[PDB]
Amino acid sequence: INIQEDKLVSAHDAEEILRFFNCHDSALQQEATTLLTQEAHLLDIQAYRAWLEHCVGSEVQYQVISRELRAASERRYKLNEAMNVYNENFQQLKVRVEHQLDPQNWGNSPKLRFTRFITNVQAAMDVNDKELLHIRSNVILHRARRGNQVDVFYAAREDKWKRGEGGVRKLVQRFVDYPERILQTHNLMVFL
Amino acid sequence: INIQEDKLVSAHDAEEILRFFNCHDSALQQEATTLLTQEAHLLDIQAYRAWLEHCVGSEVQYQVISRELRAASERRYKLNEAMNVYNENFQQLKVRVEHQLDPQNWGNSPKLRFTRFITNVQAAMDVNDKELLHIRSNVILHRARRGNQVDVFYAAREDKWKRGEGGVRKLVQRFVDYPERILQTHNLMVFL
Amino acid sequence: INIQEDKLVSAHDAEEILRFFNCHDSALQQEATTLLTQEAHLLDIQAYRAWLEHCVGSEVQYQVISRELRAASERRYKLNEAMNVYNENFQQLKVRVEHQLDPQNWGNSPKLRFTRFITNVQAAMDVNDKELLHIRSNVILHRARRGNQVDVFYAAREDKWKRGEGGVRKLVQRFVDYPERILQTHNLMVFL
Amino acid sequence: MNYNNKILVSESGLSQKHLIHGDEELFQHELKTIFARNWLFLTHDSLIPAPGDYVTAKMGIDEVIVSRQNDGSIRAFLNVCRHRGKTLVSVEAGNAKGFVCSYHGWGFGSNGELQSVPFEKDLYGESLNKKCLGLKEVARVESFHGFIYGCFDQEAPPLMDYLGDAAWYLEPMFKHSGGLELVGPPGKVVIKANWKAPAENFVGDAYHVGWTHASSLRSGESIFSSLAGNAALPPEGAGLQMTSKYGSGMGVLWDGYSGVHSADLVPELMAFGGAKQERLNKEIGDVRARIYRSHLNCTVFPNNSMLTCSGVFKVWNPIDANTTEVWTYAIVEKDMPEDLKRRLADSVQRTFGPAGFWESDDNDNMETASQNGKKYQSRDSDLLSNLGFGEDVYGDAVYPGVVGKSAIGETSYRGFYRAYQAHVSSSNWAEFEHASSTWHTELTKT
Amino acid sequence: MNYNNKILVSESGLSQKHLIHGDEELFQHELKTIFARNWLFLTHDSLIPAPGDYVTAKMGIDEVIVSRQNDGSIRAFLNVCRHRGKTLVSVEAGNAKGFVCSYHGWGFGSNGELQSVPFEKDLYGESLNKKCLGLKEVARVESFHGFIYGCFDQEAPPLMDYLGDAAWYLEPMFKHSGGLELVGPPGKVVIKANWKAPAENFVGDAYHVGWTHASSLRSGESIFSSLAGNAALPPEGAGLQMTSKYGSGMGVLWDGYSGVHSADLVPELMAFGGAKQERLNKEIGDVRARIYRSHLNCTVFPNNSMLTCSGVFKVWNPIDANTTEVWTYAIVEKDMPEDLKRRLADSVQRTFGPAGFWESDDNDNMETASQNGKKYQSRDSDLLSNLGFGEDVYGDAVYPGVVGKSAIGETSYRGFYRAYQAHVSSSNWAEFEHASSTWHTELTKT
Amino acid sequence: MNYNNKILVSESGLSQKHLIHGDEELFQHELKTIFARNWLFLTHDSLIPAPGDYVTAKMGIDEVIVSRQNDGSIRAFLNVCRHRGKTLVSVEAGNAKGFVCSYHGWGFGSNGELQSVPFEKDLYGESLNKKCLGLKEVARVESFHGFIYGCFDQEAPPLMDYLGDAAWYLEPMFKHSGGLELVGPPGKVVIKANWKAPAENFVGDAYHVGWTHASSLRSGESIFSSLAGNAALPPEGAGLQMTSKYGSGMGVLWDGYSGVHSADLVPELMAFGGAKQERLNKEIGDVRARIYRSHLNCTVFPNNSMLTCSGVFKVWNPIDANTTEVWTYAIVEKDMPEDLKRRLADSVQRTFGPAGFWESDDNDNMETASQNGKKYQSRDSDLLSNLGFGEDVYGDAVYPGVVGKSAIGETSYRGFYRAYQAHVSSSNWAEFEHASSTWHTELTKT
Ligand SMILES: c1ccc2c(c1)CCC2
Ligand SMILES: c1ccc2c(c1)CCC2
Ligand SMILES: c1ccc2c(c1)CCC2
Ligand code: FES
Ligand code: FES
Ligand code: FES
Ligand SMILES: [Fe+3]
Ligand SMILES: [Fe+3]
Ligand SMILES: [Fe+3]
Repeated sequence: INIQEDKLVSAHDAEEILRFFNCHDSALQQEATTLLTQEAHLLDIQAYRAWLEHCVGSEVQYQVISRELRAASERRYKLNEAMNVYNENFQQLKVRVEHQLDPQNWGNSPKLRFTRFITNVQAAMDVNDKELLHIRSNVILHRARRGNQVDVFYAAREDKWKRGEGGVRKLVQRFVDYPERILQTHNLMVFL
Repeated sequence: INIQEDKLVSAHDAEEILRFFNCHDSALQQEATTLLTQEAHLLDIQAYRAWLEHCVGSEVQYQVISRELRAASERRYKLNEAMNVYNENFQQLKVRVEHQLDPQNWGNSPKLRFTRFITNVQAAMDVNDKELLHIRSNVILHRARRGNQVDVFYAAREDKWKRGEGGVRKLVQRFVDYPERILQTHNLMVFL
Repeated sequence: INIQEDKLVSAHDAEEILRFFNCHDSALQQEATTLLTQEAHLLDIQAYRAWLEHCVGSEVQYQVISRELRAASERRYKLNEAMNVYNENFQQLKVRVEHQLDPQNWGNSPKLRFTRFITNVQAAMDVNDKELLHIRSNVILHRARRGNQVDVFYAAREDKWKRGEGGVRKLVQRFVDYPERILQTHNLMVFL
Repeated sequence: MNYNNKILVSESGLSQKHLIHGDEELFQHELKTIFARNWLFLTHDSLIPAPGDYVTAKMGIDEVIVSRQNDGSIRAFLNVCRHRGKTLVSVEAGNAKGFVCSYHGWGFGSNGELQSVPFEKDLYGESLNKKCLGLKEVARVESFHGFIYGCFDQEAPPLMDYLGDAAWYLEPMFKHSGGLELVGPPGKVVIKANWKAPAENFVGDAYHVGWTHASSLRSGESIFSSLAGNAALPPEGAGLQMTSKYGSGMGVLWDGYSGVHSADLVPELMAFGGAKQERLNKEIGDVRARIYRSHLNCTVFPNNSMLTCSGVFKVWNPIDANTTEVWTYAIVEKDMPEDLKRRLADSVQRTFGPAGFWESDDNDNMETASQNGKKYQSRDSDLLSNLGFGEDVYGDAVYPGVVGKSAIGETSYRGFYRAYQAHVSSSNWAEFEHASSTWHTELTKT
Repeated sequence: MNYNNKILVSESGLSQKHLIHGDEELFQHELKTIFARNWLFLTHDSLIPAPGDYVTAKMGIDEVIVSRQNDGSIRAFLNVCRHRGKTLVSVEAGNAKGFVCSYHGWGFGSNGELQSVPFEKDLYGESLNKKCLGLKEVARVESFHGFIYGCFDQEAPPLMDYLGDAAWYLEPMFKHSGGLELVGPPGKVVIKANWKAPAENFVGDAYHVGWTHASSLRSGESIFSSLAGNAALPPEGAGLQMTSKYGSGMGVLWDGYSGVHSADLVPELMAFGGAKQERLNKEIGDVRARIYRSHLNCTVFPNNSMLTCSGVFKVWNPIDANTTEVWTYAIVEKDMPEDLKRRLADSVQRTFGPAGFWESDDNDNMETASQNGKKYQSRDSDLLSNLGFGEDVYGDAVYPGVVGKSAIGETSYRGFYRAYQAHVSSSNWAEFEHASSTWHTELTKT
Repeated sequence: MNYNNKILVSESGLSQKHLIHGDEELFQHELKTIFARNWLFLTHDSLIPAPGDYVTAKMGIDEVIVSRQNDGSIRAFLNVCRHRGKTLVSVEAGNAKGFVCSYHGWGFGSNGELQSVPFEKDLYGESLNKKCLGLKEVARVESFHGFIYGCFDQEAPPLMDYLGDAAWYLEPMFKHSGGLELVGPPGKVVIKANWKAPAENFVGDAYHVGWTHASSLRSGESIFSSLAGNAALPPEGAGLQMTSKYGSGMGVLWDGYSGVHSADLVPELMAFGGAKQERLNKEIGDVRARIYRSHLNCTVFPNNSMLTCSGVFKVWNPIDANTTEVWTYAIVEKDMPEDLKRRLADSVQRTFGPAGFWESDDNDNMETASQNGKKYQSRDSDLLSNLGFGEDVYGDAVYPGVVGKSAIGETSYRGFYRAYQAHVSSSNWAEFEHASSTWHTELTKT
């Protein structure tokens, strides 16, 4: 990719493509698929503590941004381009997990139903840190509650995973640039 | 998973996770993916007889339930927790297939259009029965008809598959706990 | 499949099934998955020139049809059964790519957001042409723009891919029979 | 539209303006003159048998909490907090001594009373009159052999009187069989039809069965199967149709005890119903014992329908003129073996539930007929219900109500729509009664 | 709103209240005064050429069945069963001698007659008057050189008179070319715009092309390409605009026979049109032969539009004030080589179909202009159509109608909206005529 | 409904008809009498600091462009082209000297003037009066310490007067702190609630916090945490409530400077606010310096709310009676260290943004309370706001406005709804004033 020619492509997106187009290891894509499928399973059954214990690194940054709509030709206005829907460290994720599990979280009765669909998995080891695994994947997340409320979320996830305690690979960074500017899902209270 | 700590997790869901987190066979996940992709292809082109012949075991239980919404803290009310949207043996599936193929099924003209998306495939052999294959997968099912009717279904499927005639692996149990309590799809007249 | 017995199955669909049910090469399905995941990534970040250069063969036919709704029992009316939403050669795809990249394409500011989900990948080498790879896959395509516009497309894709310059496998035919007759997505201005 | 003058249903119920299935202003008017006025199905004893047991139910577009009281009675209340109007209960069923609002924590008893207010002493002192702040109660709640109905209008006739001549037909199965149980939970699906489309279909539409359900009849092997594709008309004396003053009606298909149930249940059912019929001959007479084991397709006006013997039990919950939320339960006879009850309940859902293959045959019929009621050139068009007109009787020595002595006709449509029009044009029950003083004469003209 | 008094379109069509693109009550009023009153496009001979061939079409929000009769004529009927109102035909095209309803099996002929009723003898006896139960027929169905239009109002002017002065411009391509064929099936897409937004755009909007379609002009290489980004104004005498009494109008871009077609079709088309023009000079004169191979952007009032030469044929089917279902066909000249017809049809869809890159340039324009018509501060605001006002003529020796002798202006908007306002404020055709007796004088003022 | 006579809010604001949260006709009426009449939040200086900077904002259902002029002032214009009504600007923020329409290319200045029209000379000649074709301008635009509000009604009181007695409470944080900055961009989420549900909640609802937010209080560890599950009532003198003539009001929780912020920010914040308070004692007195570092839950009538100290800033943008688009910004003190501003902004979104775990606790409360307002049996029911009635004062020597000297009550609901009812029943500001001449007396009765 040459972003002078491919006018619509951001520098960041071009950087990320480069990471996967190079060395391709089929075995790594396999491991990555297993890792994400198991993570999604834990989340779907609302095993949030198990998710934290098995899938989330102590040094995690879990970030979902919402980017302000600007002109494609904009080059002068330079104020904050995005806000953080999520920008959580491990302790902040733990707070959210406790909020989910609290028996006075009235919104969780009757019990919610989650179904996640993970696709387009790509994996590549980092150049500098041979212990850092880059994983890209897309998610459709279906949340149903209270008879007729149905919210479907769509996103691409840029992850970094690294082996932690026990040699278990855990999430150390997730970055999502949420594609819908105005949410039509009541909230974004789901772990993408 | 410890369901005393992970308060939102059902005993059943915790049991099912245990099945896949243990022994992981990449080859089995491969076979399972092929099996489900071929099944979904047969269903999508409405080859319902071929589906029965190639994918469905004579001893099948094909079950989709709808669970009544109850309080998360409910512990006294003990009446029937769910109803069966489907709970079919092979003969009952055959009846439904004949109903689909009948030239006086007016709702099938003009011809329906189905597209299925199968993801999150997991596979593990049963502990006791070394011939019983557990397969878990999620489905998005898109049904379009009559110009502007569009219904999208979302579900997780807990399957058991076993080798039948010819050594062909066939479905002997499918269980779906449908995540939306009130259907907004006109009906659930699709094979999930 | 016997389409005299399986009444709902078209001759074309039965032909296509036959292609994949036979020889199964796990390695080929792997390559196909990589090929489609990379293509979808290039499209999602709107690297349309890179898509043409890396993914699209000079001899391409890129076709999406919309089929008129007819009676299942119809056998006399024989006028044009479908129209072409797309039926593009390489030069025509290039025109569409230039239209996307033009800085006076007002509809592309603010920048669109695309997310693609590719599933159900199947691959088989052609019988006659050992250099022609048949790939089947399904796509969910999510397009978000202008705060609250959200359009989701669903389709099955019948592809032929062949090695081109550099030995890189490129798309030489894509065929989609779009499943919704009346589009509820404002337009079909997306590369499925 | 002036509902006092507008002829929406012609004399004798012979036709109805197609707009009735599509007009949103009329739908809003029905909330007042149909749903807030008439008896609506809530639940069954079998679903709330113990003190504290409750379910939620719709009454029109309103939601109510229906609760078993300590004294064994049932009371129903709007599912709306008396403080700032939040929905009190978010589940479908359970057991509780009360309900606490998740907004500011007001606590209401199972009896609807405001029992507790957080920090009442510190905040309200003695000024909050909790006695006047009980949940808004459904005025009338009555039982028909375990089946519980509610009515917002204190002026309504008792449920038994409201059933009128239909009660006589229901009693052999509802009472003399030893009693029915409702098997929950119900299936729940939204269809894009007016509530009246399925209500009219179940009340009096035998004509559609052979053609609409041709595929279900052919592939299922049920006892009504000879009808598939209109290959065969039922013989003379195969059944009858009836209707009543307050709009309820049904068709009767003689002896059809296995109903829509596929061949796998036919022998067992035909044996069971026949055996009970032989006992009932001695208690209620041959005709009524026969009615017990005869298939009744019934609508209890306005929006509760059933197929006895098949065991299908429906609520057509109104959402708007082209949207209805369909609730489907199974009814079983209490003294059936438990394994048979279980298989019967599954079979009810298999045929008429969310994935009911029979019910699916009806979708396009009810949805398009409803949606066409909005189309400009059809609003003022006339839906026809004249089949069998001029051959109905009243006051028959054996079969009560307005009766058509044939299995297939539109007798029950006419009575349904006569009552509908009388309500829509009336401001209260007294006016309905005045508008209905010659109800059977109007139906049996010519 | 009082439609007899409310000024929705100002004198001479100079402005319109923005609410007209957003007001749902007005949309409902248009169903009566626009769509039930005027001629609406149904189909082409080429799509139903043989006896028994039929298609479905919308007329306003109504759906009709349009059928070739055995005698070679075409009749159209509401797609609604005369019994309980179910939609009769669920497909878009086919061949049949009749249509059977899937509800109770009533059988209607291709001629709309009720031909069969299941078990009529046993059920209805001799009492069913089938002669009075034919499908509701579209009163008027007429052809303009193979293009079939319908009208629900028996009082309408003949289609030819209704086209008024626009007919003269259409005839060289529609008649003297040897005839056109419509290539189906159409693309079908829903847009969130009022039907009037695309109708007005096609009737008279050349001004938008260089700016709206800058990207399509630049990347496609079509013959109108010099316009891209308003880089170049068309020269004087590049074209004209016209409008007519009953609201139809068009722009004329001289010589633009290859239209929006990308460079890959330009030489072949410019050769073909030029060759036919040389033959036509001798038959219809130089001016009209030139018009044949000139690009016409036309709306046939109210909601049928086209680009001749480009071959784009559109129906803007109304759903509600901010929802329109766009049907897109291709028109080709019958005597074109088949391979050229095929490539032309694909090119029409490529540019203006569901994935038409030109048509996509228009989406935000039409959707937001329509949706802003609902916004509080814009409802009473004035949409402007004054460009070229005071320079239009009527009764010109060469070019008929109200004509602006320039390629870019708003002449055709003014005539479109003058007719629109005359219909909205009138109860019938006689009132429209009275309101239109000085139509051209009003348009050519100042 | 007759808005001149209908009692939607009872005397002294003691109750409101539940229909106010659900009635679409009333929603349409509010567009005129609430949103087109009152001051609505647009933006902050910090978001458009330089000449040419602009943002888009909603005012009611209308969209406006808000632009920094070269002279340093701010002007706002409808985001609608003066030609054919297309939406001019499709982005949320930027910098430009003007805006060009993508339809026909008309160019408007940042000052709203029509500056250029493509090919004006050739097309319009000298006939286009561009001076009369400027964008429709928002009549009134004023600033409260950098916070920019707009009003369509030229007759409105100045923004400062409109804030009335609420201004005194806001000034220590908005003015005496050295000034606030608004951190963008905002989160944006649609909820299925009436705009009044969150507006009333933020204006005066401390009662709900312990119960609604029990889980957020328990798991977050914020300073208000003792309230979780109503385990503990705040002590006497923990705070107060106030309301004002034009409807704005707030609660005051003494000393709660770290607000809803989780324990990770509590020490840093409590140190920062305390230090500034010590400086402010000498400038504005002990009471007002204390107010600076006290948590204010405020609604600026009608639909702008905030939590000072927590730093939550909300716009409840109306869509229809059961649909609201929630905009969430963070407010920070300009002289805070940049790293603290960044963490504070993230914490505002963490608690009250699109994935705000606190805000999520409120969803069902606001959505169901709103939706129940449409249900037939609840439309005419009374929402209660009588807590603390008979104990409010006016004209207090220390705390201005109508004041309840307790942390938890419904004082601010009463003032909010008193002003709401006065506007809904009035045709203009003069009528509102006449309806409000005894506003405080009405609120302090009994
Ligand atoms: C007999 C049998 C089945 C049904 C009816 C009558 C009416 C609806 C369904
Ligand atoms: C010339 C060329 C193209 C078009 C017009 C005029 C009006 C709509 C599209
Ligand atoms: C104190 C603290 C938090 C909140 C309030 C009051 C009203 C809304 C949210
Ligand atoms: S709304 Fe129920 S306690 Fe306040
Ligand atoms: S509705 Fe068509 S036959 Fe009855
Ligand atoms: S609508 Fe803006 S220039 Fe025409
Ligand atoms: Fe039926
Ligand atoms: Fe255009
Ligand atoms: Fe809250």
